[PDB]
Amino acid sequence: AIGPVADLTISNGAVSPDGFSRQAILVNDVFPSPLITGNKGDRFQLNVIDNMTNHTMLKSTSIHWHGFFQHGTNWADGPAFVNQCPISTGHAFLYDFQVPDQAGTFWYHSHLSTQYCDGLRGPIVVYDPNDPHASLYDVDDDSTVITLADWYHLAAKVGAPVPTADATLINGLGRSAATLAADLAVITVTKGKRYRFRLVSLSCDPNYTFSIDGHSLTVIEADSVNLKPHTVDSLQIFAAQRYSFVLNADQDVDNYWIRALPNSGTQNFAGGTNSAILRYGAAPVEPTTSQTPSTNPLVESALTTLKGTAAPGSPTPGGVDLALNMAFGFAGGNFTINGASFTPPTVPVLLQILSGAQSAADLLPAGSVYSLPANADIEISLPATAAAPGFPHPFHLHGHVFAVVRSAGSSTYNYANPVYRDVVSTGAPGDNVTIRFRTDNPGPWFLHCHIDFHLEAGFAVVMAEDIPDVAATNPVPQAWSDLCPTYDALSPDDQ
Ligand SMILES: *[C@@H]1O[C@H](CO)[C@@H](O[C@@H]2O[C@H](CO)[C@@H](O)[C@H](O)[C@H]2NC(C)=O)[C@H](O)[C@H]1NC(C)=O
Ligand SMILES: *[C@@H]1O[C@H](CO)[C@@H](O[C@@H]2O[C@H](CO)[C@@H](O)[C@H](O)[C@H]2NC(C)=O)[C@H](O)[C@H]1NC(C)=O
Ligand SMILES: OC[C@H]1O[C@@H](O)[C@@H](O)[C@@H](O)[C@@H]1O
Ligand SMILES: [Cu+2]
Ligand SMILES: [Cu+2]
Ligand SMILES: [Cu+2]
Repeated sequence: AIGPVADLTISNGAVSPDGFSRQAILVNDVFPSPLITGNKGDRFQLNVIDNMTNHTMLKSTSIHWHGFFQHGTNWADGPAFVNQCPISTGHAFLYDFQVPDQAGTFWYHSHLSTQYCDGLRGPIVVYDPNDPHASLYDVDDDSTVITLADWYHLAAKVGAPVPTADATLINGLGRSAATLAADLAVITVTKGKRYRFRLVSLSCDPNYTFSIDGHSLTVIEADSVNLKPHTVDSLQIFAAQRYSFVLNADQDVDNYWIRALPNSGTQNFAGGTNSAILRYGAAPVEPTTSQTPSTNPLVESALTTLKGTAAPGSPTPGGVDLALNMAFGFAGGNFTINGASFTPPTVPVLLQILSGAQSAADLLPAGSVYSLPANADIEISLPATAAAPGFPHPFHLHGHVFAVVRSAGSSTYNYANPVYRDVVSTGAPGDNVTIRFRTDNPGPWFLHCHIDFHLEAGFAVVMAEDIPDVAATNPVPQAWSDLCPTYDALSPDDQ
């Protein structure tokens, strides 16, 4: 509804998405954060005005525009102390980037510590006027965006270091155990019409098993990548993933439960928990529909891209320029990858590079940075392990889409027409989720666990892609160059 040129004013205030009042983060004076829209190829100019006054939730901020490649604008990507120093309170900062060659469903969120769980997270849609799937539906608009989120009665820094959610919010509304009368979200449809629903996980932690009673879902886009249509009766969506699906409103006029079962916390629907309403003329009451067993669940390995794009490289293990293996571990309240835990360096990784760092051994933090050759194919395997609790861990690679040559719960490799996405579950112990991508994008890019409570615990690495070309490819605006001095002048209590 706003965008692609717009102000985003960040402030604190009370919210009660589940009928419980708590302090949170507001964006343009609303919770949940508003939807931003634009079209394929557009210039986005989003002026993030930081007016937050609460240090427990951090007065500083940084926004990541999730899914966008940010080619030439690595400075605008969002990660605190990788791509910028945070915006300090009482200051504004403009993210000015372009979206060539990308269309689909995205989201924005704070990429500073675990701040996005406190409410700074909203959907984004980039419309394609020549969408390959335009003819599959009649309605695609603001009312067809569906967001899922985890919600906590105690703030990120206040509750447990890995808290259990009190509520699942669908379009920013849901019920908790003790607010079973709280307003549910209503998604309205007219019989005979076909809907492009755009489902985005704003989750800080849980994955949801998503279904709609009595309806099938035709999946046509995954993480901003066009798919071949693939009809399922349920899907597991992980933190930060998006799916577009077509729903044909061809059932009896009625109310139907929209369901989102989290993999932890309250794992049922008693009293309308973890649920929203699909309303056809139907009575303005709750659904009384029954969940039938899922007989045709989404399987990631059975998805493919619309074009049938092959994976980069030659169809064999290690058949690439550089293959890397990320071994997960956990020691001392810290997650590790190849023995190293991520602690945000004081000089942002991009700034280190611009300032003359030439290699990964130069780059801080030590052991957390990987140099990547220019214009190459890369293969990364992320084998799951019990040695890193709270699996399955979804990983996200910034500045890039990747081929999922191997998925969780699959034994097979697919080099010929694998799905392409940007957030992938690494699965349960025994899996070896494996991805490949092209180094077509000079700059430092976070690769990390998108469960945010684990990202605090350092479950992250940085891909330092084409170091020699980072400065030339990524000219930075003077406002970017003023972020660090301004942030370093702040006292800890104002951070
Ligand atoms: C700033 O935000 C924090 C974190 O949300 C608020 O923390 C609350 O602290 C009170 C009083 O100590 C507790 O009873 C609440 O349970 C906390 N809320 C949450 C969500 O954890 C704090 O109130 C905020 N500061 C101001 C001035 O509003
Ligand atoms: C997960 O997959 C990776 C990549 O195939 C495996 O790493 C390779 O292991 C073989 C045999 O030990 C070696 O030839 C290579 O050096 C490894 N490739 C690297 C490091 O890039 C890894 O062992 C697999 N893990 C599990 C648990 O199956
Ligand atoms: O920090 C949480 C605190 O919040 C207060 O409002 C009360 O609910 C206390 O029981 C609790 O200790
Ligand atoms: Cu993200
Ligand atoms: Cu994790
Ligand atoms: Cu990230």
